[PDB]
Amino acid sequence: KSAALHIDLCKATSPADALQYLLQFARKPVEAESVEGVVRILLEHYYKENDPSVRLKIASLLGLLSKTAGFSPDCIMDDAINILQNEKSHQVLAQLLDTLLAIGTKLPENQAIQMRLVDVACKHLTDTSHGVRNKCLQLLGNLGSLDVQKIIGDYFSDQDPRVRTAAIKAMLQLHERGLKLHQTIYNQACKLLSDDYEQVRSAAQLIWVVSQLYPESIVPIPSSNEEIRLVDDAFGKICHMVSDGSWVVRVQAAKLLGSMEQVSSHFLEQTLDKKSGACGAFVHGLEDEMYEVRIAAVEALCMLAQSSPSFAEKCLDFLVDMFNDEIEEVRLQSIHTMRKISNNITLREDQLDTVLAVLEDSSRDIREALHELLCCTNVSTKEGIHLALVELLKNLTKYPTDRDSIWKCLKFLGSRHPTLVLPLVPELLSTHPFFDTAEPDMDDPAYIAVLVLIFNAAKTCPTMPALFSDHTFRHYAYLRDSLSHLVPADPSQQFLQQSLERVYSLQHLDPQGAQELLEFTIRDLQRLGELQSELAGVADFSATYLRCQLLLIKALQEKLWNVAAPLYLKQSDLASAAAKQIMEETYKMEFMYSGVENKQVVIIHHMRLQAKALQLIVTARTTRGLDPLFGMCEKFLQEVDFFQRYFIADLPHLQDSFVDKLLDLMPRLMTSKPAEVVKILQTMLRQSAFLHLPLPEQIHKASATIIEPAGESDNPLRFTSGLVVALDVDATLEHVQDPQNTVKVQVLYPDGQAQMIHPKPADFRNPGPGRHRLITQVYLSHTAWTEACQVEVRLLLAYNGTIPFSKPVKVYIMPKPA
Amino acid sequence: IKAYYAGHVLGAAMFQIKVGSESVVYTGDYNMTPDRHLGAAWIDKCRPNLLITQSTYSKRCRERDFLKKVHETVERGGKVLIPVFALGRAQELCILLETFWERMNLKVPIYFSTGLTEKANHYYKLFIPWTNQKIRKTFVQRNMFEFKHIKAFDRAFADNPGPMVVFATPGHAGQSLQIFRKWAGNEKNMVIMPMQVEYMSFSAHADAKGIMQLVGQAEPESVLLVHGEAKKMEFLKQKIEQELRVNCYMPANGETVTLPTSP
Amino acid sequence: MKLYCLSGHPTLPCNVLKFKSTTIMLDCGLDMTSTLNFLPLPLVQSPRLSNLPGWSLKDLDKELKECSGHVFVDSVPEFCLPETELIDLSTVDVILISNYHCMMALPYITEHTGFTGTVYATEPTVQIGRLLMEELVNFIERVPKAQSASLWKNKDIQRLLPSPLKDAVEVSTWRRCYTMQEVNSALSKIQLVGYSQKIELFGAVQVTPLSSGYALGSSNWIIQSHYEKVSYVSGSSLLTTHPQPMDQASLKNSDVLVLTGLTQIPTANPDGMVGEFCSNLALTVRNGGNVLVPCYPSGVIYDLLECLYQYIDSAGLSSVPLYFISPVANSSLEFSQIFAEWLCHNKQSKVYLPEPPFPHAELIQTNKLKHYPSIHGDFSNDFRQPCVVFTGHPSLRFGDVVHFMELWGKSSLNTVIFTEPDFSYLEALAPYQPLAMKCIYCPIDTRLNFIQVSKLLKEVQPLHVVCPEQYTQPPPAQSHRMDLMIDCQPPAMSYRRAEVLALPFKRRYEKIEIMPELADSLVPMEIKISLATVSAVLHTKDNKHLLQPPPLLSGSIPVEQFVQTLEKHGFSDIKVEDTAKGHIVLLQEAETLIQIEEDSTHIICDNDEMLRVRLRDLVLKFLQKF
Ligand SMILES: [Zn+2]
Ligand SMILES: [Zn+2]
Repeated sequence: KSAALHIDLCKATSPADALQYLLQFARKPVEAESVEGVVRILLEHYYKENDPSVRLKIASLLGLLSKTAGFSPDCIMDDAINILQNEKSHQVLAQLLDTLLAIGTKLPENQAIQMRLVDVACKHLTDTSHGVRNKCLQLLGNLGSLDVQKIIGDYFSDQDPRVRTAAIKAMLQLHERGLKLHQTIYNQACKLLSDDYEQVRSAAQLIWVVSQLYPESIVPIPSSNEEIRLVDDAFGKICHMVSDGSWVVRVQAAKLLGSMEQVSSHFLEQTLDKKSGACGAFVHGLEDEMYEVRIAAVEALCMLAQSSPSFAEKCLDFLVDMFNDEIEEVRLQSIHTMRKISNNITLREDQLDTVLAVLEDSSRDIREALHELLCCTNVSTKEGIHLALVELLKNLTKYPTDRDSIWKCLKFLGSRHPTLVLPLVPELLSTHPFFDTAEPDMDDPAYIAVLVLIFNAAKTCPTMPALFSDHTFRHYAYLRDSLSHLVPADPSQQFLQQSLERVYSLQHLDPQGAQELLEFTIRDLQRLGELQSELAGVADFSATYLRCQLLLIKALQEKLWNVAAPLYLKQSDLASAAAKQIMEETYKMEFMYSGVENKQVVIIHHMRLQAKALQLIVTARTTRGLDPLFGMCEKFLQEVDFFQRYFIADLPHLQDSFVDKLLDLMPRLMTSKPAEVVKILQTMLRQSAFLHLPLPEQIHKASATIIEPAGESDNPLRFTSGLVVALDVDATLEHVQDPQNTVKVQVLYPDGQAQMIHPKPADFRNPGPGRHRLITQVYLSHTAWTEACQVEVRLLLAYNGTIPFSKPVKVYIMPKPA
Repeated sequence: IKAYYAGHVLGAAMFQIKVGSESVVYTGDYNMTPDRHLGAAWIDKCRPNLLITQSTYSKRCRERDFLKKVHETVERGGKVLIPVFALGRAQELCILLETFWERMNLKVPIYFSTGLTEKANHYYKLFIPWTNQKIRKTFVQRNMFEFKHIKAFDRAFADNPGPMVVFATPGHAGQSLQIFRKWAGNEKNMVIMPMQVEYMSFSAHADAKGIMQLVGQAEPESVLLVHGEAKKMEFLKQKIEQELRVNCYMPANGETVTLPTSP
Repeated sequence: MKLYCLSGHPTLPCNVLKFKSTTIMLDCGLDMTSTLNFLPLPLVQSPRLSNLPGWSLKDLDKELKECSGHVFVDSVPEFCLPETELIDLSTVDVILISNYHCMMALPYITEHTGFTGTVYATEPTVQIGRLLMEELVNFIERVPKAQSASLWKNKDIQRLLPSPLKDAVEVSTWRRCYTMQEVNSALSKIQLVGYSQKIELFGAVQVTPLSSGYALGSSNWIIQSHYEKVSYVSGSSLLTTHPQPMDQASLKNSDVLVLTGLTQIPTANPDGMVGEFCSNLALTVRNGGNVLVPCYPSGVIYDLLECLYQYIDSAGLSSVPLYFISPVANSSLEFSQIFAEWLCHNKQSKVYLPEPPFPHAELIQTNKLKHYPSIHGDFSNDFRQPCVVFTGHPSLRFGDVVHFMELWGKSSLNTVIFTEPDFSYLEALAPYQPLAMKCIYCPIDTRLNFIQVSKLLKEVQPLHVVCPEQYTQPPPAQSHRMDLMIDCQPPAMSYRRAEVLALPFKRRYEKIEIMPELADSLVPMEIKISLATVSAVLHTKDNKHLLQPPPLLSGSIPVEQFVQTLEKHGFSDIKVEDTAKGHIVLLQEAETLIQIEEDSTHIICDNDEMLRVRLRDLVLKFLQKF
């Protein structure tokens, strides 16, 4: 209704109320034809109105409309360039240049449009206002590909630093587009490096780009006659630029310096030592006061060492110093880089004792990092290995929880240093020359560690096992069976398919045989799910479906079907409970299991429809008022209509089913009285066929297991009444489609109050595929209790109601009085 | 008058003097190399007419060696004290030892004797913004100048030796000079100052490279050299002439220096 | 020249100033009043809220819930952001934080709008702002609630809704709470600058913050261009307050002044209010009740607890404990302690001695003041029934205050106090209306009241003053007290929300620099005053215009002296005649003609070298270089 917008805009007063009306119109969404109309109305009012701010807002709205995905912005581009030629105000001009950025991003294919945009951009670049110059340079950077480079390069020398930043950003954008750059830009950027301001220097990245593009290019020094490659002079530039006092610029310089790996190592060795102003660049970087600079320097050391091994050997000592760094993150990252570059270097006794020193530290993560380091580190002397083992045993005594990682360390030490270990064998096993040593205590941490080292050393070496005593072989066998990963040296599917085929073929028996076969099959499916965990998904899915079928079958054989409605009594009734259980199991089938396709959802909803029909049948049986029957039947017919419209593409594959027969009789069911329709649908439900459920290609059942309260204990969480005590919650969620939304933690106090909680999406974390960790700190409060009592907590899987999802854990709470 | 952070000691600063287009900068003691509890000197591209600076003159490796020696002594149970008068170096060593012990998680004792150290600790913990960034960030978690490695009673030279780290500030007969009488007398009763002895002193003042970096950053048209050895400032002036060809000065005590300026 | 105003709130300004070749965003100023409409977020889900009735909807009652004849939104609270869509926030380059209160909603502008410039602030403001942002994010995320009501925001439903929701403005612009990751992202872009620190922007604009005196770290900014100065006034205090005393001299000779942060309910005297609050808690403790004081961890709780400990020491009622609960309570107290330089002269004198500035550290050492991060964090074990509690957000829509006042709402013996002049407490108590709890509204507002700012203006006398239209009108509560009316001899124009203002100042001259050789080029000549003219090339870099070497001629020559000189020169063929249209003389020495006429003058000179030299010498004898 463009007329309403037009008349509302006309009635709106021009100076103030027009701005508010346009803002209100902008916030609400728009449609393609509505855009096509309101753009012309905006342009007409833009011509009519002459205020600066109003025209600025109209230009902003033009930019917003241009970003619309479904619109075809062709004529409005022409009108935009026309008003660009006519525009006077510089702020409104910059807004229209933003609209030109929007249109260029929208339609980057039309070459004629592109050259029109660039020529009008360079025309308006003559304006004195810095903002329009920035916007024009952004357009020039975005629109390119085979003079524009030379034009923007001329603007490098502009007085305004913002324009210079825009120029360098436009160059970076143009490089991102992939155009081949020139070489004259290098000296221009070199001139820019002396600029006082920080953003210009940080952007002038550009010299890194040009160095990467032509690293072998020869460049002459303006003063010195000697020739230097672009790579080396750029390296020196970054080296003496890192001395700048802008820390963001320092981090940028170090990071982009790390990306350079096409330079000779001799120059790096020359410039890294403490004895030109490029000496000790990395010395200054690693000694820098900001840990961000030091981390960036660590990354640069990593990349360069991965390029050059001699530089790595030179710079080991500085990494060792970083292992003494006061910031924990710096230590962790330096250790990781040392691990990354250990493949070629080899340490000395000084390096080894320093490395083992920091391993003593208390924080677990840095110790794990040292463990990762030692797995790959080299070593020359056997005494180095001896020192490593002794310090690792001290670490075992200090922090025994790290025993698995240390055993991995010794595994890698033995495997990578077999020859250097076996001279130390008789001391490590403490074998006496002639005595028979007492059998060492098996299952001890340190002795297992020593044995893991020895055995992994002995995998390649053939002379090692000869020094073993008999109990050493016995312990070898023990460790090998227990720690095989450390110590070195479908009938079911087709069975499930044929069982399901048996059920599908034999469903036509009498009710007794059907019930017996259903019971045997659900028992077999449950046993298969327990026996093999791979098929547990499909097994439990099929078990639930066949249990739904069994519940439906049993309900239809109840006594009440051959007793009149007045004589009915609901105390002995089973059909209502059957319908309820089928409803819950259908919800479980739909939502709990992941990977279910539409072809399973149709049958699940069909079973749900059958359950609803059974509920209608029993409610009609128990009640006597015609009007509730009419209302319930109308609602049920509404559900049938909703189902059949939802799945229009699947009805041919549900032949002889309940919904198919209902559709065949739909007009009669709709017109008939409640008694006739309930009777005919009752006798129809009895004769309904059993649909063949198609097995998914891959399906897993979702499950959670609470572990923070564990199985609980008698110890109650004492705290004052009224106030709140926070309880940690930890669970392992598997195969949950959308855990951050669907999974809800629920706590049940020992009364009707069942409080419910929505964990925030942030706390959910993913350690590995197919699972989800959940860390929650649930808050519980209540009034005073006479003595300690148990409170239940459970996971619920919400959907669009909720269902139980895990074993209900319970914990003891003792809220003390004031 | 405008002040700029120096970082030589807590509260140290360098002043930028400007009147009209004129500009004079005097720094005194500073250091580009950051301390374990202080930040490095920073200044914009002030480009002043004149600059006044000091000419007096492996830090992490030295720290590692000092920590390893102290750790070896305390593990062996030996008692060693650190007689140092400088407050900044003493506080840096205290912070380094405290964080080292906390990282190692051991519970060996370490104390400091003189009440002037306690007053300095109070002033340091009050004036957080004039310290390193780690101190500022860790302030959110909890105060870092406070630790179980606190104050010293020592039973007035009667609490016996042990795996102890103590600080004394004599001077030259001030402070509890009886600490030497109670301790020493044997190889095990080691006393190390800047059974063995090593130079653990940390150079608070930066070397000539720091001065070169500062003058390269600011880039004044003239420089003035004070507060250092004659040989050091002569060599530094010659190096400045060789590298930059920028005017400099070597004024003696009482020497009158006059500089032309463009108003 | 152009000033854009985005926020309609009086004490939470959000303004953008277009100043020469730069543009400055003044403050962020999150409008917290929007959250009052929503239902509160209890730490533990209360039965009352669950059994609270819905509200009728023709188009489905779960969207809204009603209490005490006031409909409340039963969803997560949302915040009214400034009208940021008026101006492209990507364009602006600088943000000038004035105080930790005004920097709220900074993550929205920094992240969502794509702003890529720089931000400036003082260190205590940055730290306290970090504390406030993290604590409010913690309050929102402790008990997450779904965005379960959106259709109510339609204008049709708003018209159908009663006045407490219809009064709301720009409901569509309301936003859900940011996250701590966004807070970390926003605070990365900030730059720390102390009081009276000149900062130059692109060599064109000088900006400096000055001590506002309202709260520690809080600052009032100025903007200068040598020949043009724009001064921005925020929350300031001339009272005997803990921070460094308010500076008044630096704001003088200001062309355009912007006034913000005046006191809400200006009639209240803060000293009497503090005394009355002390009396209220004293009588509550005497009766055996409990006092709840919702307040920020800002300076208000600091001077409140100062006066409070002094009062109870005077009255000897120190037996009861002090409980200050907040996730950043300990951090706030320690940050207040360490920032001693930013405080007043008394505190600086105190910290000259080894003693810390504030004395509550002594209470902490003697355990007479106690604080905990939350309720569950061992505070439950150490809680005692007769006590006074400071906690939660003053909006009462979240924080531990919700659970505390839900716990104490039923008992009339307990008391609840209000001290933050930022919300209408009647609206705050509306979701909790059916209670016997005794509520007293005694706000403490340390900012400048109308008479104080009027005195400031009369002492400074700025050319122009800009402020919200709220100040220009009397408050709706009175609507008759003409004394509380900002008085200015200039018109002192105002604005509303999303109102663009054009500055009246139109100064048309900036600075430039000259080197001495050009200065020496002049040779001034006495006239009565000196005259000079030069000619140099213009060089500009980083908006710094410079003049270095690579003019009109006014040769007023009197007629009689020229005639005497010409006669003395000895040239032949001299004729003098007096006729109409001025004097005309024909000279045949070199076919020269000299014409004198009113409002015109013509000069004829041949190309002969000797005649040119003689004419140049004659002109130079009576040449004025201008
Ligand atoms: Zn000094
Ligand atoms: Zn010094």
